[PDB]
Amino acid sequence: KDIKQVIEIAKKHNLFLKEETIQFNESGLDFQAVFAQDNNGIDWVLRLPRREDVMPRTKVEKQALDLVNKYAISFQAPNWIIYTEELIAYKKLDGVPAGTIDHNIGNYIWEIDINNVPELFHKSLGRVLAELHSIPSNKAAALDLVVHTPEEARMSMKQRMDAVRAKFGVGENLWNRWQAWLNDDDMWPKKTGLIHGDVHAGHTMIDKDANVTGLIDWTEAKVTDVSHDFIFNYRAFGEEGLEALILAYKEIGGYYWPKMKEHIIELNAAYPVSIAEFALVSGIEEYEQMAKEALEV
Ligand SMILES: CO[C@@H]1[C@@H](O[C@@H]2O[C@H](C)[C@@H](O[C@H]3C[C@@](C)(O)[C@@H](OC(=O)CC(C)C)[C@H](C)O3)[C@H](N(C)C)[C@H]2OP(=O)(O)O)[C@@H](CCO)C[C@@H](C)[C@@H](O)C/C=C/CC[C@@H](C)OC(=O)C[C@H]1OC(C)=O
Ligand SMILES: Nc1nc2c(ncn2[C@@H]2O[C@H](COP(=O)(O)OP(=O)(O)O)[C@@H](O)[C@H]2O)c(=O)[nH]1
Ligand SMILES: [Ca+2]
Ligand SMILES: [Mg+2]
Repeated sequence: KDIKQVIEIAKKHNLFLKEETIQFNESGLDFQAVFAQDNNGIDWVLRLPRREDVMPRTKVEKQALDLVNKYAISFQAPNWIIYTEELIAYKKLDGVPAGTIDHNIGNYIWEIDINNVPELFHKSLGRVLAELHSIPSNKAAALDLVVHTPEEARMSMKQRMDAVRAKFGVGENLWNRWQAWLNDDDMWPKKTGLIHGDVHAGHTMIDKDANVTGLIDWTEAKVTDVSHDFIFNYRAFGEEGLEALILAYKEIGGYYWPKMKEHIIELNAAYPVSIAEFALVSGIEEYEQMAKEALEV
């Protein structure tokens, strides 16, 4: 039934699949992901829409993907060869995700040892992020991404914090920590860049040597503080993993400043802002309680 639907929607877009290879991913509030080979044996990823207004809701994301596909050489991103209101499809990237969330345990199934991360993982991620963050988004004729100057990125965080406080409240010590960070001029970066915005193991494609070769799921891409793309490395691999990533990024020519590590640690402490915003917009009860606990109220 579902399989038959996939074949027909693909046919309508001139995509012809080996039926025996069709596999459905879990879930889908926005899109159902489906994996399948075409008749030449090439692996594809299909996204079946579950909501209206597909094109307007993907416009910005496609702009980001277009930038990456135009400028990047050391990593892949989805290239939506089929892009319509009825189907988005791209050839599957090389490699495997460094970890994939399994919801029946509430954590990743990892492809690397988090207690002994290969050095090449941090080195290659630093290369990839440095390349990404230096893409010249200004050379596009139209850009509807959110774009922040360094000053605007700081003001954005300040305003987002106030809005969360107004809605949920924030614990007193946590709020004071946030304000001390906002107020420390020396902490803040003097350059912004095109970011992925949701870098974590499930979106990070690696080869057999744990060299990063691609990134998927670009819905959170924008031009802002680059520091967001370092957060997961810290959260998963601790200060050592954060330092290793910063070192690689610096040494290949990424923008570095003396308080970069400290700033990223403070941004991590501001993660409750993000979970609170997601709880609000999504309406999902589980994230509402997670938000309240994270905000220390
Ligand atoms: C992929 O991240 C997951 C989480 O899963 C994500 O929980 C987010 C809150 C969702 O959302 C994301 C993106 C975002 C854009 O929605 C963002 O929202 C915003 O910034 C604001 C918005 C208005 C633009 C929000 C804060 O985080 C993601 N889903 C629903 C999209 C969802 O991944 P999943 O689907 O793959 O499961 C987590 C639940 C919620 O924390 C999975 C769960 C099984 C949990 O038991 C497992 C926890 C593992 C801990 C170890 C650590 C190294 O691992 C991570 O650090 C990854 C982890 O993150 C966190 C902070 O622990
Ligand atoms: N190996 C691999 N997995 C992919 C690829 N594209 C999507 N996936 C898998 O499909 C899942 C969902 O795709 P994603 O673009 O993140 O969509 P989401 O469900 O909206 O978050 C990912 O978490 C990956 O496990 C790809 O190119 N390669
Ligand atoms: Ca997404
Ligand atoms: Mg995803």
